Amino acid sequence: SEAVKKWVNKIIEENIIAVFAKTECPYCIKAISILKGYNLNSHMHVENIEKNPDMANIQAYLKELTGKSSVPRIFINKDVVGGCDDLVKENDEGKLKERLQKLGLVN
Repeated sequence: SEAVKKWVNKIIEENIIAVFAKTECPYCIKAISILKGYNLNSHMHVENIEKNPDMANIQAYLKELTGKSSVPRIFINKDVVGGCDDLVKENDEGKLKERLQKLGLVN
C-alpha cells in the first residue's frame, strides 16, 4: 500500500516530534510524558495506530523504517530515535537535549 506509507510519511514529515503509540501502553505513556516534559507539545503528534484498520500495515512500515514493529516508535525531525528505551538512553546521556537544541526547541 502506497496509501499507508504516504499516511505514515505525512505524520513523520509534518510534525517535528512524531510518536506512534497504542491504547493503554505504559511505555508509550512514559515516552510521551518524557517528551512533554521538554515542553514539546506544540511540535508533537501522537498517533494511536491500534485504533486504525491498518495497524499491521503501519507496524510493518515502521519496522521497514526503524528495525522494529513495536510501539512506541519515535521520530524527531524525521530521524529515528526508536522506542521508549532508546529515548531513556538519549535523555540520560544528553543526546536528546542536544537533538532538541539543534532544532531550537529547547534553549
